[PDB]
Amino acid sequence: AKVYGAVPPLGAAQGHRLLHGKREREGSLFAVANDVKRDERLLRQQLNALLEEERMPMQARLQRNEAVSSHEAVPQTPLVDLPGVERRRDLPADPITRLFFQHKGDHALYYGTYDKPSVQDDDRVQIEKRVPRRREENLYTPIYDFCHRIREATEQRKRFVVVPSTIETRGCARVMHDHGLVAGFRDFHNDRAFAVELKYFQGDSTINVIEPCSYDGRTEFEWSPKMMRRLLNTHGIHNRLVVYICRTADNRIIDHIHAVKENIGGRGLMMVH
Amino acid sequence: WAPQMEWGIENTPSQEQYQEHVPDTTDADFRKQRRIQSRPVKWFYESHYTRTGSFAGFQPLRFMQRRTEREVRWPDVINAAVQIQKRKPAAYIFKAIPE
Amino acid sequence: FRMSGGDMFVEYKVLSRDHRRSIRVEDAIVDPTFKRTVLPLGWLELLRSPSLRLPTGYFVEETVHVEANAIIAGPVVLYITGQSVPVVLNPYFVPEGTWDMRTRDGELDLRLGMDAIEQCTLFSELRPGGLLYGKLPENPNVRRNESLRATLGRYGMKCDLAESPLVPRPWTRMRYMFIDELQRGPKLTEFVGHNPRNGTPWRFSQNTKYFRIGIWRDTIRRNDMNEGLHAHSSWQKSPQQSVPEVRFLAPYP
Amino acid sequence: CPRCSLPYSTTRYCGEGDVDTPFRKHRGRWAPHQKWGREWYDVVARRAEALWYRATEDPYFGTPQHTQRQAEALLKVYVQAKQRGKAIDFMNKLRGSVEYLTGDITITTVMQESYDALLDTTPHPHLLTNGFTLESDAAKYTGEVNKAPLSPLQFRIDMEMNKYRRQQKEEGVVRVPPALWRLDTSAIVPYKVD
Amino acid sequence: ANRTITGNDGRFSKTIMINEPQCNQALSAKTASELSKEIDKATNAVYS
Amino acid sequence: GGPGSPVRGPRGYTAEWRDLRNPMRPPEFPTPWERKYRQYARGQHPSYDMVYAGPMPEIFPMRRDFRKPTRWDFHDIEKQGKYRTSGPY
Amino acid sequence: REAFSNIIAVDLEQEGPMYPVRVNADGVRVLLYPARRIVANFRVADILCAFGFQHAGCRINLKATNNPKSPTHTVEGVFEAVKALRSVSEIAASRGKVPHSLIYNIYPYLEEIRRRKGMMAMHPPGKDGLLMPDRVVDNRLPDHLKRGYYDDVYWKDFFAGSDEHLNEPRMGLRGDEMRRRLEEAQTSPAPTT
Amino acid sequence: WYLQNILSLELLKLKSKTNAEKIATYRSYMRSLASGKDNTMSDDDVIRNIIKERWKTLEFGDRNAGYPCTFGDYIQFLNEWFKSLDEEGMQRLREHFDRRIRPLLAVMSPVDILWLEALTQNSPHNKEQLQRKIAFQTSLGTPEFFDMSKRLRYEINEDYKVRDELGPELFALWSKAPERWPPERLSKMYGLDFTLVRKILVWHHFKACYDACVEPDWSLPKRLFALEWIRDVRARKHGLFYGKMRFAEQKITFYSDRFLFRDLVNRREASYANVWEMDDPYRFLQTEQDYEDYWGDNYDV
Amino acid sequence: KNLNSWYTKGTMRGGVPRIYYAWMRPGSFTRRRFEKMRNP
Amino acid sequence: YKDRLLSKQFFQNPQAFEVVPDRNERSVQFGGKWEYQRTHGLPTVDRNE
Amino acid sequence: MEVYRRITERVRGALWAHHGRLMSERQFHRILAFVYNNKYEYQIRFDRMEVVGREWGGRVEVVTTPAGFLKRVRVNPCVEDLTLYQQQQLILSAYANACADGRKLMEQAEMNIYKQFLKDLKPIVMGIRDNPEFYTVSENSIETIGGVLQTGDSNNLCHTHRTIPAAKARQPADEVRARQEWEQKWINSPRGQSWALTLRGKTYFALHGPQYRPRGAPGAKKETLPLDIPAPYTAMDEKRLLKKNWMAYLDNKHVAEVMWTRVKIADREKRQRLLQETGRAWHRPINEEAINRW
Amino acid sequence: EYYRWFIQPGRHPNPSGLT
Amino acid sequence: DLYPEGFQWKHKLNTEYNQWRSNTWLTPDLIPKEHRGRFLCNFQLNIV
Amino acid sequence: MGERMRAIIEDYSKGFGLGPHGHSPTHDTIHYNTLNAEGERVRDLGYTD
Amino acid sequence: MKYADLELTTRGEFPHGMKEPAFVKKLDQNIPWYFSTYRSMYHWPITGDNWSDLNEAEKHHDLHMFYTLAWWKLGEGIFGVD
Ligand SMILES: [Zn+2]
Repeated sequence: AKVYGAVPPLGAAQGHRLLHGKREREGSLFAVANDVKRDERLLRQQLNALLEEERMPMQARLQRNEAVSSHEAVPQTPLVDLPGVERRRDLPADPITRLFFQHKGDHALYYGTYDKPSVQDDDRVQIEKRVPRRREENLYTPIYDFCHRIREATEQRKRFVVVPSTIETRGCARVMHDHGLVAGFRDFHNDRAFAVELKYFQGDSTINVIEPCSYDGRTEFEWSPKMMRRLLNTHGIHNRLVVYICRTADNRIIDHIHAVKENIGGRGLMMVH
Repeated sequence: WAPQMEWGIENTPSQEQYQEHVPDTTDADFRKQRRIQSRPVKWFYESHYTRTGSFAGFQPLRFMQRRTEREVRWPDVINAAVQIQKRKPAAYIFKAIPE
Repeated sequence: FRMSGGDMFVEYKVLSRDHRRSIRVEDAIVDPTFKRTVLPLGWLELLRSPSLRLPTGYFVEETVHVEANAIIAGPVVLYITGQSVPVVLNPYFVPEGTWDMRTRDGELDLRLGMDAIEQCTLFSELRPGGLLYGKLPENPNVRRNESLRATLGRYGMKCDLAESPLVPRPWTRMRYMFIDELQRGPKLTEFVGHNPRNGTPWRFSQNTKYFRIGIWRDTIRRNDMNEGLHAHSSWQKSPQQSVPEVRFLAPYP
Repeated sequence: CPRCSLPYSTTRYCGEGDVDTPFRKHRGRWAPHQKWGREWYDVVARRAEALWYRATEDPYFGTPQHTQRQAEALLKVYVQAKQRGKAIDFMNKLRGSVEYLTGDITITTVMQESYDALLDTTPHPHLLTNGFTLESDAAKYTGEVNKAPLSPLQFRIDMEMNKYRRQQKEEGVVRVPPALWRLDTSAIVPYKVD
Repeated sequence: ANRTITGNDGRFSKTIMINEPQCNQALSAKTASELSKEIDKATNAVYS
Repeated sequence: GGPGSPVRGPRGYTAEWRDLRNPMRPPEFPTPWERKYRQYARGQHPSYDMVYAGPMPEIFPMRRDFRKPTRWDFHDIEKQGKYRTSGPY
Repeated sequence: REAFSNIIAVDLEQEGPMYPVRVNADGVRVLLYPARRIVANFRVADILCAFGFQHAGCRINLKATNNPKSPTHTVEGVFEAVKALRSVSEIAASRGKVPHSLIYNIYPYLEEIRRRKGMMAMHPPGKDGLLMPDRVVDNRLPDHLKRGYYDDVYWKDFFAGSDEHLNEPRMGLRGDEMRRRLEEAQTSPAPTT
Repeated sequence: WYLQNILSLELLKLKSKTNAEKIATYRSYMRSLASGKDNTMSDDDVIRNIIKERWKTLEFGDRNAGYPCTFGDYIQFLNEWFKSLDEEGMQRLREHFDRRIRPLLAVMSPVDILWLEALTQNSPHNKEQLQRKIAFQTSLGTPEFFDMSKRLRYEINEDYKVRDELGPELFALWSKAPERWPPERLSKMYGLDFTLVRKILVWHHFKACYDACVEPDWSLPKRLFALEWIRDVRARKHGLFYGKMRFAEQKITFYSDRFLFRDLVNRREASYANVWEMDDPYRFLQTEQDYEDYWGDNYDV
Repeated sequence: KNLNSWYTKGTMRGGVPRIYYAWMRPGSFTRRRFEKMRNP
Repeated sequence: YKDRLLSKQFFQNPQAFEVVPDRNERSVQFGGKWEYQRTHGLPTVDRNE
Repeated sequence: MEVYRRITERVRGALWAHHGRLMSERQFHRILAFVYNNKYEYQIRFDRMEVVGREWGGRVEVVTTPAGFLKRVRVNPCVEDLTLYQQQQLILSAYANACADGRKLMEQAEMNIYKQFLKDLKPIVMGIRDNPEFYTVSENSIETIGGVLQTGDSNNLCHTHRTIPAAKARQPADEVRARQEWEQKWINSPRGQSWALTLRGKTYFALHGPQYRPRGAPGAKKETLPLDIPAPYTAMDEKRLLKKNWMAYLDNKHVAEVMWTRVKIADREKRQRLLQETGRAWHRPINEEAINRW
Repeated sequence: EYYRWFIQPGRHPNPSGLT
Repeated sequence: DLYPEGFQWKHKLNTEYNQWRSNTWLTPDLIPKEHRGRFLCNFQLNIV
Repeated sequence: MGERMRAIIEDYSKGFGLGPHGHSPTHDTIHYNTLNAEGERVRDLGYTD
Repeated sequence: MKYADLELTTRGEFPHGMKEPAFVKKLDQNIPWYFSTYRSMYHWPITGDNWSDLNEAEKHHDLHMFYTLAWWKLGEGIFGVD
């Protein structure tokens, strides 16, 4: 009749308050009140800590587990390494057959901006920014023209699309690539435009429709978390089919799924499915 | 365990069911599709844990629905599906006794 | 579960209600004489798991005399190796002063109680002919000396299982097993009403007033397609009538 | 009436004279008195079964272990509702109960004699019991006005024949007993009537 | 994370490319660990 | 408690470095933790998500649902009249 | 006949669309959207019920007064909208992603991978399971030995009338057995020859 | 009539085969030579056909006439037997009904109205006219095609027949110890999908319990479909409905084809002391919510 | 908590019957073409 | 094992061991509605053997 | 598993090809299930036992199970003076040694399992090969519409073998009954009683004494003759399938044919690899006259 | 209620119901 | 399952199945050639 | 009827195994008995001992 | 078993359910929209574990099965060896 997991079967010195059953000794009414308050505070803190541990996400749990696993009793100091093993390697490209040259990151000084690009990829044509001609005409936006160029290329059954290069457009392309609606994308470090390789399935196109949220840059739309969750809720059934792009206050272009997951609301960009 | 669902065949009364009065009999009820209904106390013999509450957060489509519109304009006789009634008799009966 | 020396040696594990802390015993004597199981007091704090449902480790924590010499704490879950159903208990925790459980070098002399036995399949061993029937305490309603055959004959047993021709064979109770995928395929399920689990699968019969004209038209002009509501009825000009529980993926017919 | 618990002589409609009658709504119709039958006997049996289950399921009024008072009340319900096989199975499960093994609940002679009286009164699925009575017009089919319509020795012969048929169907052949095998019919007591 | 292992995934075929032209495609310890992770992830993918 | 709530705010070894110990080293207090919970707490236990469950098959056939009588199923059509019958039930 | 030639069908695993689909057949704008119940005009709702949809809503040209409005347009617009519907499985395949509702099929694979620990992972240390026919063996025997080979272990005349087992099918047969076959074969064309 | 025809097999006298027929049947039955005649049938089949013909030839009418028993006597005996039937007999009768009549009720057609009437008709001349017309219809088509009994001929999954499934696999070996036989071991016998093999295992366990005349484990289907039971409970909690979740009411989400890697590495690098710890039936339950969703069905636990 | 009830869905069309699939399509119920190795 | 199995079978169907059986219905159970959790299964032999 | 499945598929394919008989799919999978349960029981026995691995002389000791479950670790205090990475690598090496010992034991036990499986499968092979109508042809023989031609290929070196005697009624049952008669004669011999009273006789009667086992004891109660199931004379599943439905018969025939073709392809590729390793076969096809000339 | 078991369904002896 | 099996049973002909369990068999001329012996369910005609 | 019979006959009469070229009779690339080459070989060889 | 000599002159009609109805040339109500637009209260199958003082579904099924077997002569003689 042996047991496991407990080296001492029982504690001779360790007893119980109820087992002792000694006469209750109270210092005073103030002491009783202080004891009640401190024990209820301890219980509340324990409950809150337990709830937080339950609510801790998987990423945090795995990071904490790895940290404690690799923990050392001594805080080891960093060592000197080679001149560089931490540089961000440039993405591969073919110099001969290319839409644009993959300009390396060491020329960040030479790089310009979307409005005033520097002279590069002169062998190719340059995408001119859309500009309204009259007041009545809608104020076009890079998101709008990117969406319409992608839609037109999809309808005309094209492979590569040259689209304007902004942070929001690159984030939208990255999200579409993550969701698989786009075969791939590449941000050649050209100030004006980058490349997107489309995807087709069963002769038709895997992208059904793309629509920018706002036609004018003058009007700006904000998406509340409830308005985002209404998209997920489809007459009582969870639905992640249609994809919505939002840009938050942290300059992080995400999708409505992650926006709902972290309970944040950013400005909308486009709807694609 | 399935709770007692509201807006059912037996829960709803006659006017809410068909906008007409039917006799409320414990037996011989062809309309309610039952033979004999001897009625004990609702939750006496049944186990307590089997009683899980009730649910009424929906719309009774026969009784009340959103956007009550006419199904088809012509003929004018037909109306929304919420109204299912039989033809009204003419000169039903008269009572000689004053009362 | 093994028999040696005339008693049942069972190995099990006792775990907290949230199944965080667990202590497994390799051998325990199944003793029906004890009303409820007894555990050492030292295990109280080694099984106290302050979960969220229970702010304290145990829902019930009181003191009893078996003078207030033991602690009743629980609930605590218990998994017997030979049992497929967990048993939840409120065992006695006894200090060393009232009772020393250690007997040999590493043996705690833990004996399982009647409350734990009656909740698992070992209760069947308390019936006549069981292993614990000989160790049941003296009572006028049980005589351990007499044999199982004698007890069953007293209760009414005359012959063995289904020896008489009148009683049917026990193995003839179920001659067939109904698995849809192994014969005739799945079922053609329909409904009339709001929801598939709300309406009924019975389509209205051929006697409906809205269907009689269509049925008559079909009977007259059987060689054409007649428009109407009669197609919704269970009567169809095709030999396969639309009735509940019809196998439509079956090879034949 | 099993439905309304009203006497048949004084009342004809269920729920007459009762303030809290659930069988009479505001614009409903009176329900005629129901006559006793095996359907209502089984209704009462099922109500008793539900009560027995709740007696241990209820955490407020229920007891951790059943009571001999509850057991004898259930036996009284069964005998008064004339549930023969149900009472037999209840008695067997009472014998097999854990509380019976512990001896907390004991089987008293009043329960034993009530069970015996129920068994005698209720008709038997195969044989005949004290409840069965001799009938007059059955002579048209039997031929004997006094003797009971069942021969125990013929029933024994048919039982042996059916046993041999079962053996033949089970094995495919039959094993012939030796020529010295004589059928035993010493204890076959003829049906003696009152 | 260091943009040394690159991946192109079709409907069913996954190609993994090592891109270390500065070191003549030489793998460090961290690079080799990441490459092993990518290899045993792409091989153990359902539609691979 | 979401982002709309007001913000919570923010050489050697610090004070919280001393209590942290490598799990390889034996624990200070040998609490008999369940092995399954130990694996599950660090995100290493094989996760049996509900999505891995497929259809719940019907083991035994429930019963035969016979055609129950209704106002639209009568041998004679005389009792199905606009003055008497407005629907099956 | 034209309807049966142009007949179509939809995937009913979803019982209704999961995304708004907007089309126009002959200028009539038709929108089909997910809904709790079948909410639409009587004719298009009956068309959807015939299609088997249970959670859908169809709208043509907004308010009914809006032109064009004709029964042919009403039928063809809703049929075009239903035809232009993409199923969830098809959308998932086009995106190249595994649906949430089909990953239960991998559970036996994962279970077997987890249960391959220990002895189940072992293989015969020395045998690869493939064996080559290095030598050629024959067990054919002459007819005289075939007749008497199985006198003891089996019954006498084990190869009695077997056509494939014996070189001579009728070898070892008796008069009645030969006569049955010959009589059948000769009395089938009794009056012919 | 039932006793003297269906029962009382001692006086049944079938045809006695000659010596040559006995020799040939012995050869064919003991060892089958290829291309042999398959028309020959076993004596059990002959007896079953005899009983079937005896049932079929029964026709009601006047007792003094050629008809053995009348419809009144038939219904009286049937009603009295049905009243006398207890729960066990009623269960066996329901099993027989589901085996025999229920598929016939499902597959019956109005074209067989006259045959269905002739099943227990009162023998008019109209039935004779209908039989002559049915003979004409048979001449038009095929008799064995146009009859009720042969409608249910072919079934899917011919490899695993219910006749073979009636006998549980390693029944005694796993009955001695249920702990040593998790469902994986028994399911290794079959080559079907997971749901099908689990259904087969549940059916085999229930058949074994019924044969042994012991209480079957009603929680065994729960333990085999523990993931399915939890999924259904949580689906009923999320969607305000009661029943079994179906495909049309399931969430739509698209994961990457390599989404399973995180769980796959855990499963591939998991290690266990014993094998019962590896294959315990409660490994699906981790938190108190899981335990509640699993054990919320029975009140005792 | 998804107050939209799955139990109360659809409209009663009177006596118009419609099929509802249990788990999957009857067309993909059986896969003999791969189980019995009938594929090219 | 034989006597354990006999006891289980007798407590399941006591009518099967009678020469002339009586009516057999199902009555109440002393172990609640889930007494199969304690009465189910064939008798079990020891794991050491 | 893999090897056992290959063997069973080869057995089924050969059984269908040589004698035109069909094995039930249930019977096919039953053998694999028996092998799996045998491995399961071996694992059940092995998890009880324990293995020890040692690293750095005796500085590091790891106590595990043959499956590889960590149970105990004992480490000399001097090892803790080493850095964490070195300690991790030492523990990993000790666990690797323990895994190596467990692998040795498990592979020996699995060879035992393989021998048991071959012994169980013996009756089927002997019944499909030991019948008077069974023959094969050399693989290098040209096959045509009518029959197989025979190339020379050193026909003097080539020798056809026969595994069945022309003597009447020679069977494993006859061999086993001869063995039983011989052992009974030895027991009844005058030295037999002395040998039976000797410890050797006691051990022999304890092991091969099934008729002496009391009722209720595990194991067979008698020694029975081996299985005699000849393929060309016993109907297995083909007649039942043909009588029931033709589609299932055709499907099972197709499955058997595909399995036989697959095992033949496996044998051909193994022979090709052996030839390439020997050096008699080139790495790329050079002789197209043996493929395209048909 | 026992009259229906001894009558021809088509035959109605007195549809009027008046003597 | 983009392209499922369907009804791969040849125990009866396509025309036989159409006759047994379909309305389309009674109107051979209306059904086109490509859908001749394919349908297995009764159809309702609604004339708009 | 003709299509069904032809399909059944072809399915029953199809061969299997490995031929003189060591490939399956229905191999994707190579073929066997092209233009009755084996037929004319058997015609010009025969079976005469 | 109680028995008395009685004769049931008219047995009845087979309860198959597929019988040719009495045909009407003119329908009383010419509107077909009522059938398509009819609605009724929901039929909840199970409410509170489905407990009744008398079993409804089981007893109704048994009573249906009794006369179904009576008209199908216990389903014996129809089937044969397959
Ligand atoms: Zn009353």
